[PDB]
Parts: sequence; structure tokens; C-alpha cells
Amino acid sequence: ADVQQKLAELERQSGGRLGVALINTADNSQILYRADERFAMCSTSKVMAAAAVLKKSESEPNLLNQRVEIKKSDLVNYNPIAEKHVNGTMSLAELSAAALQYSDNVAMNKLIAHVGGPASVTAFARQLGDETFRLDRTEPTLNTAIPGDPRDTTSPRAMAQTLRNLTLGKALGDSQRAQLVTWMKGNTTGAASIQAGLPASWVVGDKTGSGGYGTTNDIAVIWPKDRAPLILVTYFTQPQPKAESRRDVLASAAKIVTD
Ligand SMILES: *C(=O)N1C[C@H](NOS(=O)(=O)O)CC[C@H]1C(N)=O
Repeated sequence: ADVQQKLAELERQSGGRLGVALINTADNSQILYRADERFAMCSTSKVMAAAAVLKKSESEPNLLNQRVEIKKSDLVNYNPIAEKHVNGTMSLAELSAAALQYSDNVAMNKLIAHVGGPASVTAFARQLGDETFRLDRTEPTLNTAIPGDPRDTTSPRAMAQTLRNLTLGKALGDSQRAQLVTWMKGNTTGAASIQAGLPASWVVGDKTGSGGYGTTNDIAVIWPKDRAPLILVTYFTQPQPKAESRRDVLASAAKIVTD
């Protein structure tokens, strides 16, 4: 396709490795580029962890109100919300919102720990029929994004399908799905990534990620006014361990696949 040559060229010019999966719910069509290759999810794995907690809350009434202690020793590389609550408690709802909307790594660690650890988040993905997702480590090591390392990776195809199932499909109960959508729509970190490649007025819920090797990711549900939504995963990674992030590549991919 023309979109394929455009994604191929975007990738070639970038010098990196681009993974794209788009689902257009209007006709159930997909646009796939390296869609079965594994990419380090980085902070995009936060959606699966928050969704695991949402699922757990369907059978455990008042779960989101459960308090979690924040210690200074819990602080990692990035935790703008949790650092404000050192020696205080945050509810699982507050942790989910911090993880999803501010990409708070301590929040993600508390979500991971709540469900039983990285393997438990992976078990949750398996329960939804996602056989690709794997969460192996906690924050911050889950972001190393070493080329060829399968830890903490998924494929664009798998993540797009899962994200569709979570936000639009029946993977979660009605209220939990609406909650995840609300959390993602309220993301504050996504303006330079997928969103930057879309018409300014479109409603977007997304989760960005960054990591080693200039890994730059974004997973999104896009609701254009008067249209059916799109699910889009754009994963990008580079040859150099200390490569700077390339959110512009995700924005360019978003534009290519949405035009
Ligand atoms: C997630 O990938 N991380 C936590 C935080 N995310 O912010 S981002 O989604 O805007 O990139 C900072 C980067 C990253 C990490 N290495 O912890």
C-alpha cells in the first residue's frame, strides 16, 4: 500500500525500528508495520497494569479506594505524583490515574505489586487472550529496551487488539472500561506523540512511553468527531543505547496511518 511505503520510508529515514498497528473500527481494517515484532513497552505497559487492577475491582468491591503507603525509598527515576505523597497513602484509583496520566513509575510499581508482580500482570494479559504481552520487571528496569531483549515487550498487533478489547471491547466490565477510557483521555503526556500527528480537535486517549535506545512509544484510542474510533500503537526504537527519544516519528506515523 501507499501507507506501507510511507511507513517504510519514515522508518528508513529515522534509522530506527518502527512498529505500527492501527485498527480502524469503521470497517475493522488494520494497518500493520512490523506488527508482530516485539518492542519494549516501557510506560505503555501501564495500561495493562491499571486494567489488571480494574479487572480485580469487578469482583473486589471498593478495591480502587484501597490505600497504599508511599515511602521515600519507593521513589525511582520518575514519579511526579508519588513524590508528593511520601509518608502518606494513595488509593489504587489515585495510583492508576498517576500511572496513566502522569506516567508515575512509583504508581506503576504499586499497581504491579498490587496484582502480585510482573508475572501477575502478564497472567492478566493472558486472561484477555493476549499471548504476546509480557511484563518481567518493575520500574525502572522495565524500560532498558535492549534490542533483542524480550523482557517487558509486546507486539504492536497484540497491543492494539488488547487496547481495543480494554477500551472498546468486553475485556473489562462497563464501569471499569469507562474508567480506563476516562483515565486515558485525561493523559497529560501525549501531546507530542500520536496526538501531534492528528487533527488538533480529535479526542484521544493515549499512553506514552520512553526508554533505553531512544525507545519512544505511544498507544492510543482516537475518537474523531462523527466517526468510529481508531486504535493505534506506534512503537519506535533506535540503534544507540543513549539515543534521544523521537516522538516526532510517532506523530509522523499517526499522520500517515490516519490521513
Ligand atoms: C515510561 O516509559 N517511563 C516513565 C516516564 N514516562 O513518561 S513518558 O510516557 O512521557 O515517556 C518517563 C520515561 C519512562 C522511563 N524510562 O521510566
